[PDB]
Amino acid sequence: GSSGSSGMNSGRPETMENLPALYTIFQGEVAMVTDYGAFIKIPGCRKQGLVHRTHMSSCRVDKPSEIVDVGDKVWVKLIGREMKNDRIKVSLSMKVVNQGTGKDLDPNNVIIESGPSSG
Repeated sequence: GSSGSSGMNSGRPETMENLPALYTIFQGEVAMVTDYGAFIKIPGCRKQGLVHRTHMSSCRVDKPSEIVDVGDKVWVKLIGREMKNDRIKVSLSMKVVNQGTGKDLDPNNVIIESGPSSG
């Protein structure tokens, strides 16, 4: 059989570190829709993340306010989480996460990084 530990710490309280880990995949619902992205609510958290229009959809995005709507549940993956004593910023992506199963589509996490490219 496979030798290895499964779990030692069961159940977790509500601490400042409620948000998911980096590059973590989860299912959330849209709470706000903007022409520059949409806000998603994470299950078992305190803060919400924003999904830029560029990430809202891989292909060209002209009207992100038509792609999603408050009440719709979709799969998102954390691309960048920053917590400051002055403010907390959370960035989520969808163009790198499926909508039928929620499986990771970009296990590389290179696109999320502002890199050089053609056209």
